[PDB]
This record gives sequence, structure tokens and C-alpha cells, in this order.
Amino acid sequence: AHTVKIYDNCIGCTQCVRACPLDVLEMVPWDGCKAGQMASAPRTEDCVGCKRCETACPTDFLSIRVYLGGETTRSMGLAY
Amino acid sequence: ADVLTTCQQNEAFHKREANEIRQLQNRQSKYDANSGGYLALQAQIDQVHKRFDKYGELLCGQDGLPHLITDGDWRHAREFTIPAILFLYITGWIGWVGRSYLQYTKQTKNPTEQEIILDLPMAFKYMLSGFLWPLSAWQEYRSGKLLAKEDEISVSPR
Amino acid sequence: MNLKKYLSTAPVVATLWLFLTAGILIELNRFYPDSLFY
Amino acid sequence: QSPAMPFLSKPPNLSPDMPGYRGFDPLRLSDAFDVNWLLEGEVKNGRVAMLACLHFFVTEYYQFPFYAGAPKLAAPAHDYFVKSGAMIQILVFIGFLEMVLHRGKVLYSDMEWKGRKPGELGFNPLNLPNDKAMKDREINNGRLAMLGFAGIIHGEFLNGKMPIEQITNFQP
Amino acid sequence: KVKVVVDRDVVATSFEKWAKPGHFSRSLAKGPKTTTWIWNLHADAHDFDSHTSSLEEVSRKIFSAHFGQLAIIFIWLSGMYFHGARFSNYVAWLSNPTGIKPSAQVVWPIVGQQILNADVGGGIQGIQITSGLFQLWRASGIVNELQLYVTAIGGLVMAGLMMFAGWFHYHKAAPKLEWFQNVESMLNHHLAGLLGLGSLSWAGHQIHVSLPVNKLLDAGVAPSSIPLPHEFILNRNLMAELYPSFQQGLAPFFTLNWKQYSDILTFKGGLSPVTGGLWLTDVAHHHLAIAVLFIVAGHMYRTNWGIGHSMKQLLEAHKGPLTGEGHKGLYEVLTTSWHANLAINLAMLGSLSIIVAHHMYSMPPYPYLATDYPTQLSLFTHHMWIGGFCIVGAGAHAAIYMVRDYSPTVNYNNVLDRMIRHRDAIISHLNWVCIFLGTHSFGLYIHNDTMRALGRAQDMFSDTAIQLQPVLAQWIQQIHTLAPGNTAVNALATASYAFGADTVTVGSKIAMMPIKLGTADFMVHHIHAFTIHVTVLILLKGVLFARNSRLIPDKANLGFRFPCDGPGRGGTCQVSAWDHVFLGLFWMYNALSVVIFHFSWKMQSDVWGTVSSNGTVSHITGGNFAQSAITINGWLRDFLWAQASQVIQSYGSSLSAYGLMFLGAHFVWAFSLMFLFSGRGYWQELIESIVWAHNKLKVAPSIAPRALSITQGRAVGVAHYLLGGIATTWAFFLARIISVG
Amino acid sequence: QAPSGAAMPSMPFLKRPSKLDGSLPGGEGCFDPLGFTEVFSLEWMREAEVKHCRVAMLAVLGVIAQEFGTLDFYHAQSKLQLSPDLHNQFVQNGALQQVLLFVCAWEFFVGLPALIESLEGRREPGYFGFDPLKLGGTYGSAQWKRMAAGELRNGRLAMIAFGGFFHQQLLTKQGIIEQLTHF
Ligand code: CLA
Ligand code: CLA
Ligand code: CLA
Ligand code: CLA
Ligand SMILES: CC1=C(/C=C/C(C)=C/C=C/C(C)=C\C=C\C=C(C)\C=C\C=C(C)\C=C\C2=C(C)C[C@@H](O)CC2(C)C)C(C)(C)C[C@H](O)C1
Ligand SMILES: CC1=C(/C=C/C(C)=C\C=C\C(C)=C\C=C\C=C(C)\C=C\C=C(C)\C=C\C2=C(C)C[C@@H](O)CC2(C)C)C(C)(C)C[C@H](O)C1
Ligand SMILES: CC1=C(C/C=C(\C)CCC[C@H](C)CCC[C@H](C)CCCC(C)C)C(=O)c2ccccc2C1=O
Ligand code: SF4
Ligand code: SF4
Repeated sequence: AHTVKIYDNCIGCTQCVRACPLDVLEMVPWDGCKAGQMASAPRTEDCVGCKRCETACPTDFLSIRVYLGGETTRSMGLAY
Repeated sequence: ADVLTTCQQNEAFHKREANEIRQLQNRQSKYDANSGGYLALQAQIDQVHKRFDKYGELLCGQDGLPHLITDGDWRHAREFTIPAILFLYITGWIGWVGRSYLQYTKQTKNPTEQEIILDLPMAFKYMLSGFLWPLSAWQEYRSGKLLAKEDEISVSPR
Repeated sequence: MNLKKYLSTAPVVATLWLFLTAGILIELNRFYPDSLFY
Repeated sequence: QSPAMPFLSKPPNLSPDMPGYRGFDPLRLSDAFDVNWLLEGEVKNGRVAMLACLHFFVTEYYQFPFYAGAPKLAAPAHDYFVKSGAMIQILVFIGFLEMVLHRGKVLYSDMEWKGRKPGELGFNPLNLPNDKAMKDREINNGRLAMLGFAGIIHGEFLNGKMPIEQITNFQP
Repeated sequence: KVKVVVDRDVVATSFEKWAKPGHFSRSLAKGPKTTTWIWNLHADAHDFDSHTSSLEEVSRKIFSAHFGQLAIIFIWLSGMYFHGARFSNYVAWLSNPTGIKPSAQVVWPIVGQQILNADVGGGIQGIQITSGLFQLWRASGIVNELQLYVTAIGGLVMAGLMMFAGWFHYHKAAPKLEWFQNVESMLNHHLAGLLGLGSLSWAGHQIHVSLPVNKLLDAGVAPSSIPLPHEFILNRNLMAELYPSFQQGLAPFFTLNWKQYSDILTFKGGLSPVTGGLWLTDVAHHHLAIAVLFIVAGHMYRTNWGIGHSMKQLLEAHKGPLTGEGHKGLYEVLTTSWHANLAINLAMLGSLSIIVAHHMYSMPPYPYLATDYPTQLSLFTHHMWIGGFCIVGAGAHAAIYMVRDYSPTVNYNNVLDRMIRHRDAIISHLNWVCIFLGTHSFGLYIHNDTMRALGRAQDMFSDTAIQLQPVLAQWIQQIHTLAPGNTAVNALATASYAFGADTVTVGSKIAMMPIKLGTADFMVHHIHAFTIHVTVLILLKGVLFARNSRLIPDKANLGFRFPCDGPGRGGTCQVSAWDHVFLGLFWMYNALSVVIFHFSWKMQSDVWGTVSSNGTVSHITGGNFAQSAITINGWLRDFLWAQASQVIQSYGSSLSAYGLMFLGAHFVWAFSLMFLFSGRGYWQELIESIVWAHNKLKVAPSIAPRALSITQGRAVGVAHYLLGGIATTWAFFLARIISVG
Repeated sequence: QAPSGAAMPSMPFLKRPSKLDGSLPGGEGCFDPLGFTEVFSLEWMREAEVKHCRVAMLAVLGVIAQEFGTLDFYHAQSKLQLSPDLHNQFVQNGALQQVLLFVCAWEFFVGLPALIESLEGRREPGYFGFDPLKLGGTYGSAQWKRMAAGELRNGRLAMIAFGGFFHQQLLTKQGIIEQLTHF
């Protein structure tokens, strides 16, 4: 599976979660930023590693990071 | 030196002159004296003579072609050294006035707009001020205005 | 004034400056042909 | 509105206080370039052309030295004195004067007019009257000398003939 | 119902927006922060349906832009006529068509480039032209420079009028959407008005000007001594001397005694033995017959008078039990999408350019074209390339339609929907056919190279070993040879001498003769079948999977043109429809390169050449195609290596520009590989270090330097690949054929 | 009967052009049937008309004056003034080369600035304020309009006249005065 990590500079903009075509990510309550919420990656077993989440992340550098890992039927996006 | 001789005294060089005239005359033979074809080919024949006479003073290889010396020897200054100095004067001018204009644009309200839509009066001002760029550049260097500080320049993590 | 702004756009000034430059170099080679040295 | 060309609007950056103002700038070069530079350039090109026009006139029978015996033919003369190494001494001396008179600020970017209107290089040893219509008299003589000089050299290139001999009774 | 409706003074004529780069785009109007903006400005300038959501505003830009294109074409044509008038040996060439080389470009004497002013004859020195303009102008009856000058001036007036009309129909009188959607009216006018009256009015020129001028030229009358065209119209006795039917006037036309015009309107077939061109009486009659067909055809579609067909009713009627709702929706598709129309129109115009290439070499329509081998080779090759580019474009716009304009509601169980619903069956079968064709076409060459290298000539696919006779093509040649007096009873000769019958010579040079098909011809035809099927695979896959695949289920949302959907799913580089077009271009280049090489070699080997007094044909490459063109080594050695001799030996001659362009084109081709093989990540990182050095010297630009986009890298790559590859062949071909032809 | 609203005075059947209101000195007729002023700038067209008027008038008088007598030192072989033969001679003399220079000088340094001023709407087309002798009066008076109307009517006549001059000389191969005297 791929590894998806959320770093503390997340501003809780929700753009990564909206961008994810596999529903890997969700917004969770968090006091660390003014938005009152942080990206979370609970379903990385479904992550294809498309990095649409990183493309969407406005922080410099990225608050969400995708480390491509061991390939599976799911991660390779295979319908056979 | 047997490898290089003055082109004036080089037989291969004289042979090349003769060959180039002969080829032009072999073409000229198919035209009738007063014709444009004849006069055009005659013009080229006249310039062949003038060229080979001009390059006579250069050193020639055994090929009978002018070979340029670029080692700093003053006897060959006209071949490289003088053209080299002229090149650096012109391009130093281009670079300097370009830097001058670029520095002007960064003081304006929309610096990027002044890079794609030139302030022509300001461009002309800096372009006409390039003629003493080596002194201008020296004065900026001495005054600590030429270079940005290491502290102030963005770099990637090492 | 808008036409002059257009004529100040990068591609127009580049075209005109390089035309002028090319003209000077072409005309120098017309009058001083075959200059292999200074 | 322009006095010289009433059908055209007045060149905005020009002013009647400037010496030799007719509001004559149909190409609007006073919009393209700073007037103070153009003004300085005009009077200088004038002053140089003035001396050039006298040089050709006085070249007849007025102080020819033991280093004379050279033709007045423009291009052959230039080629001779460059080869001699006289023009290179004149170049550095004019280069010296330019730096001295302008006090370092020689560039179009650098040249400034703090307590001096364009043309005022602080050369008035006899102390003749300056701040008046005398500036307009310099300009008119300078403008005439620039066209004058152009008329001399083109006459010298056309039929290889002497400047002052032309205005006797000769046609091409 | 069919009405003219325009909006007046819709756009003010102001330079304001000229001084606002990227005014047309909401994304670009704000101006650059990076160099990417400069590229984007150009990439997006004509993508009108990205600028605005209004189909009306898109339509009006298109109509006005079209006038811009015609204006430019008129400047170019005008140029060609003016260069003919002012800088050509055309007049001299008319008096010696076989001896003088056409020339209409003279170079200035500077840096020694006047070497390119070749000894072309006719009292000028210039570049030998291969456009066939002289043969066109001779067919048109042009005999003097005044006629060419007046055409050039006429061209500039048409260019001016096109510019006025483009300006006028955008700024002053812009037609409404409902004007443009009059497809029935448009087709009636374009069929009857453009093609019908074009062909009728041209037939008029031919009968009144071309025919009499060319009959006198072919008889050997001095072009200066020929009466000016208007004298044939004014003095009917002049015309009646040449074509006696002109005695009877127009009475035989209105009374249906049409056989009286047997002199001016013929069905001779074959070629003039004098000019090696089609008989102009055949061409005049062709154009009359076509004109009638088109004027009749353009009465098909209903406009304002009840009569005629509804194209909507026609499409919806063509419904069978195997194809669901059939052609339901396609009328809506083609009246609401410019891209859909551009897709069809490019496919057909491209395919037409290719048909033109084949028809023009084999039935040389212009006098002294057939034996001007440079022109024959140039015209075939040129029209092949234009055709190839247009067909790939059809793929691009078909796919743009699928991404931007396609709706499931319009295309519900219609032929388009049903195609998408078995795209897997379509692409799997076409994939298979490509592997079958590739193995059994290219494999035969590799088999042959191997057998020849192993000293096993008796084990080869060849005319002298294991024969693959194109028996169906051979059989069709026979039928076309037997046609005149038989299945074409009133035809005196074959449509083309390419099929059989006689060898036509003009002077000593072969105009046309039977093109015999053997094993080498069978093999290269299966290469062409192969390269076309693969190109179709790439472009069709692009269209059918433009909106989604099993890999990218939401591909339509990512758009037509996007680099990838990231390295996940194993990697999704070049999934976009745009990337299929990118790959399609290389295969089109591959396919057409082999077509024009097949043409060049076959014509030189087996057709073009000299016929002696004895009457023995000596071909340019002496029949080496049959035994050399059945191995790749034969193509490398007997074609590229042997025929490149002219271009590489061109230095110090008038053809030296071809030598230079040959190397220049190789350079540009190789340079392309830098863009195609690399990725912008490398380049952006390099630029960071270069930007550092500029920052250090306080000379870094405010418009931040960026590496080209991933897509632009590909666009630059394929553009330089094609420019380099095509220009290399151009220099090769022209140097070769101007030398040996 | 006539059209509904304002009709063109010169052509009472055609509607009056929107821009031509009859106020202009030599434009009482409002004569624009092909509707050039409807699409093109009036200030441009007026500048062109008045320019053509002044060029044509000098040219028509030039032909007549040159026909009556030419200067000696200008060895004019052709008596036909609007012939290629004469034109070609005074190109090779450098006479037409000289007047081309000062015409080109005028057009670039005067005519083009003057045209741009008129398009901005800060100059009446044709106005260079040239009246040393004051045969027009004050700029904008009823006397000025009469002369302005006179200029165009004289210029329009010369423009057409020059057509007659050129074309008749091209057929007959005779002088304009020579043609009048001899049939
Ligand atoms: C004022 C403009 C200017 C100046 C002073 C410099 C100066 C420099 N460049 Mg840069 N460069 C420029 C423009 C300029 N460049 C532009 C427009 C590009 C994009 C093509 C580059 C791309 C570039 C690269 C890829 C590299 C440099 C490098 C360098 C450095 C080494 C010398 C060199 O290779 O120059 C020669 C530069 C080139 C051949 C690039 C093109 C230069 C253009 C044509 C000049 C443009 C002039 C400008 C339009 C003038 C307008 C002024 C007017 C409005 C008043 C030196 C700091 C090198 C470096 O980093 O060295 C440490 C290096 O590898 N430059
Ligand atoms: C007889 C009627 C007629 C003719 C001849 C044409 C011809 C043309 N139309 Mg079509 N058009 C028509 C009716 C006609 N249209 C009608 C009724 C509609 C609305 C239903 C359209 C809607 C339409 C659109 C939306 C577009 C066209 C376009 C075109 C051009 C296609 C490109 C081409 O082949 O260039 C061939 C070029 C020529 C033959 C040279 C120019 C010809 C000019 C325009 C005049 C031709 C007609 C004129 C009466 C000739 C007088 C002959 C003279 C001896 C008196 C072509 C000029 C396209 C275009 O390019 O527009 C600019 C385009 O986008 N047309
Ligand atoms: C010489 C260069 C080369 C070759 C050989 C190939 C080969 C192929 N390309 Mg590729 N292509 C190329 C360049 C090449 N391409 C380039 C430069 C690009 C970038 C533009 C592409 C982009 C591209 C695309 C986008 C597509 C292709 C496709 C194809 C396949 C076409 C179907 C086919 O004929 O398969 C059969 C194989 C051949 C014809 C090659 C040789 C066959 C030999 C002679 C016979 C079999 C030999 C035998 C089995 C060997 C046994 C030996 C072993 C035991 C040691 C084929 C595999 C298409 C495809 O996949 O179609 C289904 C496809 O869609 N190519
Ligand atoms: C030569 C250039 C020329 C130009 C630029 C103008 C321009 C103008 N005229 Mg003037 N006019 C001219 C010559 C010209 N005229 C001549 C010779 C006469 C005498 C007949 C007139 C008589 C006249 C009157 C009575 C009036 C004008 C008016 C005007 C103004 C409005 C009408 C217009 O837009 O015309 C644009 C004209 C052109 C663009 C030139 C014509 C171009 C065509 C295509 C030439 C060829 C047509 C055709 C082949 C001719 C022969 C056909 C047949 C009869 C044999 C405008 C400023 C009106 C005005 O308001 O005055 C202030 C007005 O009332 N004109
Ligand atoms: C001024 C200014 C610029 C500033 C550029 C500034 C910073 C440059 C920095 C240079 C660096 C720090 C070291 C430079 C090192 C110089 C090298 C080491 C040259 C050694 C000489 C060789 C060795 C010649 C030998 C020989 C000669 C002697 C004679 C020949 O004949 C034989 C050879 C064998 C060629 C710009 C860029 C903004 C543009 C603007 O426009 C003007
Ligand atoms: C090329 C040639 C050169 C000279 C060429 C050059 C200048 C010649 C140009 C000819 C022009 C001026 C013809 C003008 C055509 C006049 C039209 C045709 C009049 C309008 C139509 C009427 C009919 C309407 C009027 C009326 C209307 C308005 C109102 C009504 O009430 C009354 C009527 C009366 C009908 C050279 C010399 C330099 C040398 C070169 O080597 C050869
Ligand atoms: C070489 C290369 C680059 C580097 C090339 C770049 C950035 C383009 C170079 C820009 C050229 C040189 C034009 C810039 C010139 C300026 C406009 C200045 C002009 C000055 C005068 C001529 C007017 C990529 O960015 C890239 C991206 C993706 C895949 C492959 C590649 C790739 O192969
Ligand atoms: S896009 Fe980036 S900043 Fe926004 S919620 Fe996701 S990780 Fe946080
Ligand atoms: S290599 Fe380039 S094109 Fe391929 S997935 Fe990565 S970013 Fe996208």
C-alpha cells in the first residue's frame, strides 16, 4: 500500500479531501489551526498514489505527503 | 614553420583562387557578355580576387586555407584579440544595460508588466548609458552594489 | 497611446530590435564583405 | 497650439523658457527622451558643428604649421591622422574635457542639472551676458552650423571640391 | 425559417486590448508571474470555446478568423503570381518547357548566398521551383507577365476584402447563433454555389481561354503571337477556326444536340502526346459534368420553400435493428459543436489531399508536369503530408468533442453511444489486426533480410523465389486497361497509363507508363495497411477513451489536454486524448514517410526515365525496386544511401541550400529528442541554479523562469521531430530529383 | 413619395447617411450611396479626399503648364507629360527622386502626425493653417467654408479631369492642348 502522512502545517482547508478520488482522506477536529480541523488519511489501503491531494495542498511546503509503497490490485487501479 | 606559411607565398592558396575563378568562368561561358548572368558572375570573380588578396597577409595551412592564431601573439591581434575585445565591449554593454533596466523595473508598481511591455523611454535611457559599462560595473563593484549578499539569496536544503 | 503600448510589447520590440540588428550586420557585410579579421 | 506647426498640438515637455523654442517636435522625441539631455545634446552637437564649419573655412591661409601638407579630403585625412597617431591624442583630450566639464556624470542615466540649465558648463572667461536671449543666438548659430557642416561634407563627397569655391559660379 | 439575423456594432475597434496581453482569458488577463504565462498566452489564443461559454461568441470568432485565413492565403497566392511576374523565367519557359527549369525566387548577393541563383535558363539565375506554378499558369492560358501582375494585384485586393469582411463580421455585423445553425442552407449554397458554380465558371475559363491558348501553344505558335484571351471571346471566327462547334454557338446547348460540342467536350482519356498532360477538352467536360452534379446536389436540403430534405429527418430515419436509435442525436451534435464538425471536415479534407496526391501523379493534369519530375515528386509528397496532418487533427477534434461537447442525453443508444459501449471489443480487435499486419508485413522484410544475409535467396519472398503477387491489384489493372470501348464504351483511352497500355514520352522523358505490381509492391502495400491501422488504433483509442477508462474513471473532468493523473495506479503518463494525438503524429509521420519513399523509389525505378531513338526505356534507378525493395538493407543501401549522394555532394553548387537544410533538419530532429526523452523536473531544478547566479548579480527577472509544462515539452518534442524529419526528407527529395530528374 | 425619415439631398430616393448631416463645406449633398462613412472614419476619408484634391489640382495644372513650355536644361524628349517615357526620364534625371524625398519627408514628419491629430479629433481634416495672404479669412467663418467648399469642388474636378488627361493621351498619343486644337 501507499503511505499518506499529514504534517502539522495543515491549515484544514479540506482541498486534499475534496481532491481524493478514492475517499482515502477525511477532515477531523483539531485545535492546532484556526480552521479547527486537520486532514486525516484513515483509508490508505484504497490510495492509488495519484497525488491529486498534494496538487490541491496550498501550504509551502506540502502538509500532505504521499510515499508510493508496495503495489496491490487496489493501488495499481486494476479492474481485472 | 613549414605547417603554416603566409597565404601570399602559399601555392595551394593561389591554386584555390584559380579554381574558384575557373568554376565561375565555366558558368560565365554560358552567358553573352552584356547579360545579367555574365555581370553577376563577373562581380563574384572581382570579389574572389579582392578576398584572396585580403587574406594573403594571413598564415595558411598546407590545405591553402587561412588558419587563425589565437595564442595572444600581437602579430595576429587583428585575427582574435581585437575582435575579442570588441565582442566583450558590445556584449558587456548589452548585459549591463539589461541589468540596469531590470533593476529599474523592480522599483515600479508592477515589475512583471515592465518585462513584457517595455518602458521604452527608460529602456533607451539605460541602452544609451552602456558605453562606459566597464567603469559603471567597477563603480558598482567597489560600492558593494554589484552583488547580492549570500544571506539574501534563496537556496534549496543541502 | 494603446497602439504605442502594443508596439512596446516583448515580441514587437524584439522583432524590431532584431530586424534593426540584422539590417546593420547584413549592411556591414554588403559594404565590408569577407571580413575574416579586423 | 504649437507655434512652429499650429495644426499640431504643443509638445508638452518643451517650454518657451528653453532657448530656441518654436514648439517644433512633430516626432515627439521630447516624450521619448528627457528634454534636459536633448537640450544638452542639441547645444553640444551645435558647438562641435560650429567649430567643424570654422575648421573647413579657416583651412585656406590661416596658421598652417611645419606639420601641415595634408589634403582637406574628409575620409583620406581621417585615415592619415589615425595612422599618424594624432587623432588618438585628440580623442583622449576630448574624452578628458567631457569628464572635466560634466564632472564625472557623463551617462544619460547619470548626467544631472542641479544649479545649471542645459548647456551651462561654466565656461565664460570674458564674462559676457548669459541669462538672456544670448542662449537663443548660440542655438540658432549652432542649428545653422549643424546643417552648414552637413552641406560642407556632402559637397566634399559629391564632386571632391573645396567648401568656399562652391559659392562662386559652378553647377554639376 | 432560414433568415439573416446579425447583432450590429457588437465590438468596438480599439487597440486597448492589443496592449493587454491575454485579455481573452480570465486566467491570463491578470498578466505573468512566471514564464509559463507567456507559453499559455500562445497555446490558448485560438481555443475560443475555453475563452467564453457562449456558442454564439465562439461561432462569430470562428467566422471572422476564417476571413483572416483567406486574407493570408490571398497574400500568399498574390506573392506566387507577383514572383512569377517579376522574378521568374516563366515567359522564356513557355517557349522551351522541356529545356528551361522553372525559377521564381532570386536571392540577393550577400555572404556568397548568390551561389543559390542556379543556371535555370530563360535569361535569369534563381532557385528552381517545384510547386508546379508554371504548369498551372500554362494550363490557365497565362502567356505574359502583365496577366501574372494583374492576378497578383487582384490577390492583394481579395486579401484586403477578406480582412475587411473578417473585421466587419466580428466588429460591425456579427451573425447570431441561429444563422450558423442553417446547415441545410449552408450545404445547398456550398454544393450548388461554391463547388457547382466554381466548377461551372472554371469550365467557362477552360472552354474560352485555356483551350484556345493551349491548342495554339501545343501546335507550336510563339506565346507572344497567340491572340489574347478576350480576342477568342470577341472574334468567334478566331475560336471557330480552332473548335468548329463555336460556329453553331449556344443553339446546340438549348436544343439538346450536345454531340455538336464533341470538339470542345471530349472523353479521350489518356494524355496529350505533346504535353504529357490530361487533354484540356477532357478537363473542361469533367468540370461541366461536375458543375451540373453539384448544382443539382445543392437542391437536396429544405430551406424556405417546403421542398427538400430535413437532415434531422434523414439521420433519424436511418435506424436498423442492430444499431439501437441509429443516427438520432447526430443532427444536434453537429449543430451545437464546432469540434465535431472540424473532426469530420479534417478527416475528409485530409483524405482528399491524399486522393489528390495519387490522382495528380497518375493522371498528370497540367501540361509538362509529368516530365518535370521535381514537381511530380514535390506535389505528391506535399499533398500526402497535408493529408496526414489533417487526419491526425480529425482525431484531436473528435476527442475534444468527446471531452467538452459530448452529452449522454443527446447520444442515448445512438451509433456514438453504442460505439463507446463496445470500445473494448473495437480496440482489442484493431490492436490484434495491428499485430497481425505488423508481423505479416514487416516480418516478410526481416525474413528476407535474414535469408539474403544467410545466402538463401531461394528462401525469400520475391518475384524469383516465394512470390506474393498482388493478384487483385493486377486483376484491377487489367480491367481498367480493357475499359475503353468495353465497360467505358465512349472512352478512347484508359483513365491512366499507370494501369496499362502505352508509354507516353515528352521529348525523350517518360510522362507515364504501366506501373507493374510484384512481390515488392504487395509487401509495401501491407506496410501501408499496417502503419494506417496503428495510427487509427492510437487516434481512435484517444477518442473512445477520451472521457474515461477502467484506469481513469473521471478522465473527462481532467480535460482534453493534461499530462497525466500522477505516478499512482502504476503510472498514468499520457492517458489524455491530447497525448493520443501526440503519439498519433509520430505514427502518421512513420506511415507517410514510407508512402513517399515507396513513391520516390517506385517512380524512379519503374516509371520515370528516358526512351532512346531505338525505343528502350532506361529508368533513373534502372528497375532496382523489384529486387532491392524486398529487404530493409535494400531500402537503406539502394534508396537512402544511394539517393542521398545528391544532397551530400551539393556543397559548392546551386543545390548547396539542400545540403545545408539536410544537416539543419537532422539537427532539429535530434534536438527534439532532448524534449521527448527528458522531463521538466530535471529542467526546473537546473533553472533554480541558473536563477541563483542571476540573483547573485542582481539580474534575476521578475517573470520567474519555469521549465516548459509537461504537455509543452511533448508539444515542442513532436513539433521539432516532425519539422526535422519532414525537412530532412524535403532536402533529400529536392536535391535528388532536381539533380537526376 | 421618398423614404420615411431624412433623405440624401444628392440622391432623394436613398436615406441620408448617419454621419453626413449636410454641415460640411463641400458635403451639402451628403453623397455616400455605397455607405463608406457608415463603416469607415469620416476624419480619415476627409483627409484622403482633401489630400487627393490638392495633389490632383497641382498635377492637372502641372500637365497644362508643362505642355505649354518646359525648361531648357530639363531636356524633355517626350511632349506627352502622363507617358511612361517622360516619367521614366525624370526618375533617371533624379528630379522625381528629389521631390519624392521631400514628399516622403512631408508625409512622415507632417502628413502622418496631421492625420493622427485628426483621428484623435484635435484637427479638422486638411487643416495645416496655411493662409499667408489671408484669402480665406478667420478659421471657421462663412468665407472659410465657401473657400473650403471651393477647394473640394475644384479638387474633385481636377481628380476626375486627370483621369481624362491620362486616358485620352494614352489612346491618341497627343497633348491635351494638341488634342483640343486638332479635333
Ligand atoms: C539582461 C539580461 C541578462 C544578463 C545580464 C544575464 C547574465 C548572465 N546569464 Mg542569463 N539569461 C538571460 C538574460 C541575462 N543574463 C535570458 C533572457 C535568458 C533566457 C534565454 C538567460 C538564460 C541563461 C542561462 C541558461 C544561463 C545564463 C547565465 C548567465 C550568466 C553567465 C553569462 C551568460 O551565460 O550569458 C549569456 C546568456 C545567454 C546566452 C542567455 C541569453 C541572453 C539574452 C539573449 C540577453 C537578453 C538581453 C535583454 C533582452 C536586454 C533588454 C534590456 C533593455 C530592455 C534595456 C550571467 C550572470 C549562465 C549562468 O548561470 O552562469 C553562471 C547560464 O547557464 N543565462
Ligand atoms: C453562393 C453562396 C456561397 C459561396 C460561394 C460560399 C463560399 C464560402 N463560404 Mg459559405 N455560406 C453561405 C453561402 C456561400 N458560401 C451561406 C448561405 C451561409 C449561411 C448558411 C454560409 C455560411 C458559411 C460559414 C459559417 C463559413 C462559410 C465559409 C465559406 C468559404 C469556405 C472556404 C472556401 O472554400 O474558400 C473558397 C474561397 C473563394 C472561392 C474565394 C473567396 C470568395 C468570395 C467570398 C466571394 C465568392 C462569392 C461571390 C458571389 C463571387 C462573385 C463572382 C464574380 C465573378 C462576380 C467559402 C468562401 C467559411 C469561411 O471561410 O468564411 C470566411 C465559413 O466559416 N460559409
Ligand atoms: C522500430 C521501432 C519500433 C518498433 C519495432 C515498434 C513496435 C510496435 N509498436 Mg511502437 N513506437 C515506436 C517505434 C517502434 N514500435 C516509436 C518511436 C513510438 C513513439 C511515437 C512508438 C509508439 C507506439 C504506439 C503509441 C503504439 C505502438 C505500437 C507498436 C506495435 C504495433 C503492432 C505490431 O506490429 O506488433 C508486432 C511487432 C513488430 C512489427 C516488431 C517486429 C516483429 C518481428 C519482425 C516479427 C516477430 C519476431 C519474433 C517473435 C522474434 C523471436 C526472437 C526471440 C525468440 C529472440 C509494435 C509492437 C502499437 C501497438 O501496440 O499495436 C497493437 C501502438 O498503439 N508504438
Ligand atoms: C479620391 C478619393 C476620394 C475620397 C477619399 C473621397 C471621400 C469622401 N467624399 Mg468625395 N468625391 C470624390 C473623390 C473622393 N472622395 C470625387 C472625384 C468627386 C466628384 C464626383 C467626389 C464628390 C463628392 C460629393 C458630392 C460628396 C463627397 C463626399 C465624400 C465624403 C463622404 C463619402 C465617402 O465616404 O467617400 C469615400 C470615397 C472613396 C473611398 C473613393 C471611391 C472608391 C471607389 C471604390 C473607386 C472606384 C469606384 C468605381 C469603379 C467608379 C466608377 C464606376 C462608374 C461610375 C463608371 C468622404 C470624405 C461627401 C461629403 O460629405 O463631402 C465633405 C459628399 O457630399 N464626394
Ligand atoms: C561586468 C558585467 C557582468 C558581470 C560579470 C562578472 C561578475 C564576471 C565574473 C567573472 C568571474 C567572477 C571570474 C571570471 C574569470 C575570468 C577567467 C579566468 C578568464 C581568464 C582569461 C583567459 C585565460 C584568456 C586566456 C587567453 C588570452 C589571455 C589571450 C588569448 O589569445 C589566449 C587565451 C588562452 C584565450 C554581467 C554578467 C552582469 C553582464 C554585464 O554586461 C557586465
Ligand atoms: C501608370 C501610368 C502613370 C499614370 C497613371 C495615373 C495617374 C492615371 C490614373 C487615372 C484616374 C485618375 C482615372 C479616373 C477615373 C474617373 C471616373 C471614371 C469618374 C467617376 C464616374 C462618373 C461617371 C461619375 C461622375 C458624375 C456623378 C458623380 C454625378 C452626376 O451628376 C454626373 C456624372 C458626370 C455622371 C504614369 C504617368 C506615372 C507613368 C506610368 O508608366 C504609367
Ligand atoms: C530543454 C528542455 C527544457 C528547457 C527549455 C526551456 C525552459 C525553454 C527555453 C526558452 C527559450 C530559450 C526562449 C527564451 C528566450 C527569451 C524569451 C528571451 C528572448 C531574447 C531575444 C531573442 C528577444 C524544458 O523546460 C523541458 C520541459 C519538459 C520536458 C522537456 C524539456 C526540455 O527538454
Ligand atoms: S490540502 Fe493541505 S492544508 Fe488543506 S486540509 Fe489537506 S493537508 Fe491540510
Ligand atoms: S512522470 Fe510526469 S507525466 Fe508521468 S505521472 Fe509523473 S508527473 Fe505525470
